[PDB]
Amino acid sequence: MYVKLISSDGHEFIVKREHALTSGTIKAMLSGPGNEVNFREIPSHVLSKVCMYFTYKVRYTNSSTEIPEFPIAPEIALELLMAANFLDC
Amino acid sequence: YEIQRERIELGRCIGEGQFGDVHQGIYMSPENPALAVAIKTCKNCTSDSVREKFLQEALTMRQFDHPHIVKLIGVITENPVWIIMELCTLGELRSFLQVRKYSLDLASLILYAYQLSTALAYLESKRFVHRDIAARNVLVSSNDCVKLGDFGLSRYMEDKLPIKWMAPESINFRRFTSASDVWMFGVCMWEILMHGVKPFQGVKNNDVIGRIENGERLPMPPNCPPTLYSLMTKCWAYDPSRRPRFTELKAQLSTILEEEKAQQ
Amino acid sequence: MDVFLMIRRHKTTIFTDAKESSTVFELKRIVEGILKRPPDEQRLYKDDQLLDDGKTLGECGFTSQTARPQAPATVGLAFRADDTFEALCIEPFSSPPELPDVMKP
Amino acid sequence: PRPVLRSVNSREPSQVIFCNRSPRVVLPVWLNFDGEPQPYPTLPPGTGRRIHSYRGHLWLFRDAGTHDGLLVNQTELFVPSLNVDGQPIFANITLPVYTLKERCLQVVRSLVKPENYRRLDIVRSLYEDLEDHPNVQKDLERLTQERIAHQRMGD
Ligand SMILES: CNC(=O)c1ccccc1Nc1cc(Nc2ccc(N3CCN(CC(=O)N[C@H](C(=O)N4C[C@H](O)C[C@H]4C(=O)N[C@@H](C)c4ccc(-c5scnc5C)cc4)C(C)(C)C)CC3)cc2OC)ncc1C(F)(F)F
Ligand SMILES: [Ca+2]
Repeated sequence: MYVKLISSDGHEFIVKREHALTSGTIKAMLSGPGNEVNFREIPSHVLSKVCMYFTYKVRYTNSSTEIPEFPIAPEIALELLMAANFLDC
Repeated sequence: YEIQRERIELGRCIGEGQFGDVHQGIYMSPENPALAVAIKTCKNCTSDSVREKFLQEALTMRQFDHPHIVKLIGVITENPVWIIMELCTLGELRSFLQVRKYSLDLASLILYAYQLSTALAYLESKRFVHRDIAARNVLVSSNDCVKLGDFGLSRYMEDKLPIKWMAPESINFRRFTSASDVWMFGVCMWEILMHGVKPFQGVKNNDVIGRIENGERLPMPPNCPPTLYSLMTKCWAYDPSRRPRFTELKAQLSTILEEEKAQQ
Repeated sequence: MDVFLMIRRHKTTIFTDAKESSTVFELKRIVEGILKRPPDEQRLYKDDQLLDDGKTLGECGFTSQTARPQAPATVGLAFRADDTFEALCIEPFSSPPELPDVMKP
Repeated sequence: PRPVLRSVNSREPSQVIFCNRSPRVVLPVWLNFDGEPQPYPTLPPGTGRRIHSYRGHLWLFRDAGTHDGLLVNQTELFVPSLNVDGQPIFANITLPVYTLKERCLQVVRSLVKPENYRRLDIVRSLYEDLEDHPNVQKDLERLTQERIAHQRMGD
């Protein structure tokens, strides 16, 4: 199963459910309702980078191989910190 | 000269001998302050058979008084029987040279060679042949001081006959002289400059003498002054009487040391 | 080798993996599973370059080095409109603010 | 009590290859017999090094510059064991997968002098997170707790 993550500026990010569940906030938003998540305060340049983090995390968690650095450009570092702090990942 | 066992605090075990384990420890005396000591211990307590041969190793070290040979501090004959030695607090040379591989200057490495040369010139003056000169048997008292370790604990533990340290005449004829000590010293100097790499890694003990006899020698260490490698080469003259005396090594090492201090 | 991709159409971005050795056509089968449009209704692009169905992703220049989990490569996607394909149109992501002074040398 | 995370004084030699498979300059840290951390010489990225340790010795690995945590053979602690067939023990040192938040804090820390954290336009909780630098003592506390807890699991 894939999930749709929608940024503040309307960008649709389709990612594997397993990848999205890396974030405890996304996990909490997908369990409670008795799938698609909207983020009014996270813009697309930040949410794209968060999705790259999900890919990275599932690929390299419990790998015996060498793992590369997760790169963060200086320009996005503050917004991405605030995103990670809110998303719990 | 006995010491009062109560003034000895037995510490952690720092090694093993033929006879028993060896421990670090402290010795506070009525005449001087707290002193770090090594305690050799003996498993057996046979009067003439084992207790004699073990107290003999203390007798041997009592003969020597040199700033670069571990001093005997005392013995305890009451059970269990223990020999008390000056502690070299920085432990074994090989481990020390690897730990400080990137932080030790060449001048210090040449100093260690110089100091060992002074102990070996001294041993020759006592008509005493060490037979077990190798980095494994050298101990570090401080950053600027190494010492030959216990003669008893030095035997055949260079790491069985230490073929890769031995002069050809020791391998071929079991001849053991000052001139054969000079060969071993050359190898020990190589060990020091190589930061405690053993000589002839990956070569079988049985093939060493054939390689020696073909004119093969340990190669010039990286960052070894040519004058020093030339001194080592002379120590490894096949013909014992073409080797320098410890006397000449002392003088030439002192000159190479000053030549290095004057450059850095 | 595994390759990590962003498949991008308008304001839509799919995050998916495939192999160097998978074909363009097999990537189109992955898009179909997600966006329910069959391969014959898709065009995939590397920049402006239309990709042939038979080429491997690796042959198109999507490699372990250019398509990483932490830095996926972009594949452009255009669907058939009526009897013709829409033009390749990818909306850029938003841009960050000016770098704060305390984050420069 | 006695520290739970300490080396045992075995004097059983063990040859080890510290392999820095990370892009960080790596500080090997030995826990002595009193469980105190001792720094060893740094390992540049991509460099292996044969080193002499002992069975039952405890090592951990850190970024030399920043003190960020590293894994060794996919875990936090490395314990040399018996050499077998004369085969040296590999210590594969890698980056962990840091949380996105921790990786973000590493990057802001590497760009902003600590005296300037308070000029950044973020909430106070993140100023405090920036100031809570990684350090070995904190990680030893944490690793001790996780070991004490683990040894108490089951009844
Ligand atoms: C001729 N022989 C003898 O006489 C003799 C023989 C045997 C015994 C005693 C003798 N007599 C005397 C001994 C002494 N001193 C002395 C001699 C030896 C010891 N110990 C200490 C305990 N040791 C085991 C251990 O576990 N050692 C650690 C140790 O070695 N460790 C930690 C970890 O496991 C990595 C390993 C590392 O440090 N290894 C080195 C090689 C290393 C270097 C670099 C690296 C790295 S890491 C990144 N880059 C690099 C290059 C990694 C490891 C320690 C505590 C030293 C740090 C056995 C030897 C201590 C000593 O005094 C305090 N003084 C006087 C005497 C006297 F002669 F009786 F008077
Ligand atoms: Ca329990």
